[PDB]
Amino acid sequence: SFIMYAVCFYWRAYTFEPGMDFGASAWPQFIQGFAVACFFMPLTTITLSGLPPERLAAASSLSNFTRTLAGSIGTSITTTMWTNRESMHHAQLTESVNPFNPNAQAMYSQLEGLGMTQQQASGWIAQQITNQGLIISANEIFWMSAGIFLVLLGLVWFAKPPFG
Amino acid sequence: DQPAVQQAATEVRNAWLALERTRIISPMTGYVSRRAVQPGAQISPTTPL
Repeated sequence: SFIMYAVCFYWRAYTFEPGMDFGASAWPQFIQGFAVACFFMPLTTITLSGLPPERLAAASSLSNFTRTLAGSIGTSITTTMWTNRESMHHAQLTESVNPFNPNAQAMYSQLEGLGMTQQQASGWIAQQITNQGLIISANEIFWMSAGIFLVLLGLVWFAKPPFG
Repeated sequence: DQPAVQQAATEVRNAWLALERTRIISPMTGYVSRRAVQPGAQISPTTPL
């Protein structure tokens, strides 16, 4: 399951594009189906292995508490990383948009062809840069997640086999 | 010093300044950063160089 989760995230990393159809973000989840399927049942069977029937409640409570904490932490980290890396990419992109550059005055000419003002055209270019940065930053997070998965692989082997 | 002759002298001066300005001079000591001018380009007084 860990290997399958790394595969899915690397799949998303090298295939996201501005003009991607609905199918480009539907195959990776079809693959992630396997990874999710074989992660909850086995790991939960290991988690509650060998404990007496009476204590199953407390163990379940502890497991759920830890899992919810992990979910909240993950959301908190990921959102901030997404926005901050978007800002960094925005900074690195807006540099190219200056005078002294063909295929930069041409864009302004085509924009003014449609009747937009100069300020409106500038805003439109800024919005496009923002969108590209979000896609790049979003794909940088997926790559990091898959890499992190590759290391978490081997920890599951430290558990003894008393399963039952 | 006659009025008629001086009128034409003014036009001569304007034309001469026009010709002397075909050479573009640097107004400040410094270093060149961007260069968007190539031989054969068509230049107006609104095109950065």
